[PDB]
Amino acid sequence: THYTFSNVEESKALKASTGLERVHFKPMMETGRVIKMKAQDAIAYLEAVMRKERAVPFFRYKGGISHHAQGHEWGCPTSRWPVKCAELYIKLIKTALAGAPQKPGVNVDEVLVAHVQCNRATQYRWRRIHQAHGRVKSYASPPTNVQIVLAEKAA
Amino acid sequence: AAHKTLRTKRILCKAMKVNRPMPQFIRQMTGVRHIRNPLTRHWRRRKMNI
Amino acid sequence: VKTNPFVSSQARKVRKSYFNAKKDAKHVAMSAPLSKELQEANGIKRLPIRRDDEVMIFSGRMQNRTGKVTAVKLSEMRIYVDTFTTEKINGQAVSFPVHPSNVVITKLKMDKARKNLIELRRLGRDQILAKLGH
Amino acid sequence: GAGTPSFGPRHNKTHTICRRCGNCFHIQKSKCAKCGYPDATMRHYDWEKKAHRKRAQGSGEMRHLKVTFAKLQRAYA
RNA sequence: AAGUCUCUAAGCAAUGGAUGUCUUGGCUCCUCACACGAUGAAGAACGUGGCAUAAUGUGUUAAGUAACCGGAGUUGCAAAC
RNA sequence: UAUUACAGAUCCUAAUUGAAGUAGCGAUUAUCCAGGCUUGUAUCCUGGGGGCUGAUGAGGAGUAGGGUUUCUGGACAACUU
RNA sequence: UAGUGUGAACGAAAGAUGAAAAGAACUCUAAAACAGAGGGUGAAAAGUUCCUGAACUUGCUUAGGGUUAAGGCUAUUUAUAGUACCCGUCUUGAAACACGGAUUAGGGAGUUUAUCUGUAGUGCGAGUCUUUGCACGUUAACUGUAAAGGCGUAGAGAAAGC
Repeated sequence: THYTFSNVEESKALKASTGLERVHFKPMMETGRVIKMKAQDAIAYLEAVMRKERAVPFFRYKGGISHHAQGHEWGCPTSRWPVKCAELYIKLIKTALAGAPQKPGVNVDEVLVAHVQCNRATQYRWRRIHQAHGRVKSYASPPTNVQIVLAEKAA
Repeated sequence: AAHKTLRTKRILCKAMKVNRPMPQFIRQMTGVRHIRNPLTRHWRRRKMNI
Repeated sequence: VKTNPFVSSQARKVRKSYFNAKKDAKHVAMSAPLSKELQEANGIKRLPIRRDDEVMIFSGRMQNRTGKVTAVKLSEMRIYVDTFTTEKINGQAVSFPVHPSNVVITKLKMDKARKNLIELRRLGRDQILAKLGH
Repeated sequence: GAGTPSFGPRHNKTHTICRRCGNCFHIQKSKCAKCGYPDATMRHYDWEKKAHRKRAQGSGEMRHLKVTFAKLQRAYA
């Protein structure tokens, strides 16, 4: 996998990662920026995103996205409800916090989200739409890989 | 079909028994990897032209 | 320097002949020296290895053990031995291959062909050392 | 007109499997385009010297012919 | 007079397969040979191995059998000798 | 001694950006409610409404062509916008 | 070979784990052959189209700039002053509203043969060349050598004759 760190201990830090999860990159990066929030309370944010009570702000990847009211708290008006991204960050943070019995000398309740790092991965899957005049364009987005670390605010 | 000849039927037999996955034990024997069965096809995609 | 034209001195040709030799030449290529107890007895240094006899390796993880040859392998070009085993992470011993030219032969078992080979090389070694004059 | 609609009624077969070639045997004209069956001589031209050596000797098994090469190695070596 | 935006640099990564090192493959020159076939050739098709689709052996004696010459397991698992 | 120095050739081959989470997801009657199976179904099945096709019918069957698409069981990495 | 065309024909991409598979047991979260996290193997994860792993593009972290599209050059107390049109190309004339140019890597174009010309170097010199070939050889080389032959040593003329 590899990981990347800055003023973080290896021994005290709860880790989790994926490779090749079939979800869009640009919304996955944008949720991850917002997350750097105690983990238990960060899940309560991402469950509100699932039912569409609170939104995820799009600063970087915003082109064509219209304005909304639930932007107001973040500042950004371009702000939407990526549900499928919010499923993964729940099911990664929950799996990271199953290093309670491993890795002692870290309390589980008062943990911060230290680190998130999304990027694009190898295209395993290939498909193409046939279009006019025998022209065959692609129709397959690149899949992601994601990299969380959680730690108490002592590092 | 129907009304196929016999030597037509002989070719269609050989074309379907040859269509299968490669066996597992050749990769175990030779240790080569990434050999595909060349005479694999799909009926809808590639026609035989026989 | 070689005089015979028909043998080649290119590295491409020799490796190709070596790896794709016939079966009889590969058995001769798989060979080892005897221990000095057996050298004075039989009167030869060098012999090809069989599944009967046992062998003793200096230098390794498996340093200085005797053990019988379970299997010769001519394609893989190495020798399996009894005793010479690391376990897997599973509780399962697996025999570990070693090339015979690292190894000394400690005991030998006779065959009509093995006795017939030894009596040739004994008589050959008596002629050659008389010629050179040692 | 001359494209997609007129591809519809294309169901007849111009060429059929050929006995000698086994490959393009013309049913109406009754000749193998690739090999020339049934002419007793087999079809090749010096303008298709590339395509000829795909068909010609070496490509197949050579069951009788490989053992007659192997004799001539032994006699001269 | 705001910036998580945009621009530049460095460090650690993702993507990608350049560079460097390897080489049982080519290319050419020289040598020797050409003794294919109605005693069924070259070429094609299909069979056949314990797990074998291609290729390679081989033809219901079908990964072979007999004789002579080599002479001890020419590879994963299974089985026999 | 040479197949000896690249930014261009609408150069060649190989990979990759912005545009862009944008254009767009068409055509075909019409879906709704409770159950079953499940980690998970408006979609897979059952039952009940509401509809469509409306004998040149997305009905039942054949030439030519396709060649196992037929049938039962298990499976969802991919494909069936 | 894959694959294309009714057909004659056409025709790719694709090498490298490690010395040895020692190819990752068992446990935990999970619906789970999803995906990780512990723990181990090995000298080193090099962890299965796996040696080295460049550039373009991207992510995270750290540091600054931003009304002047950005970049460059000169000067210093480092954010100011002055300066600065986009390269290549045919053209009398290109920043041109002339054409080529989205990015990056790797390929990518005055070479060789014959018959000659002239200059310079080298050896012999009214000579010079040893090669077709023969004899040698630690053998395509190198070495030795007989005789012809080439060009030079005499020219003018259509030619006889000179």
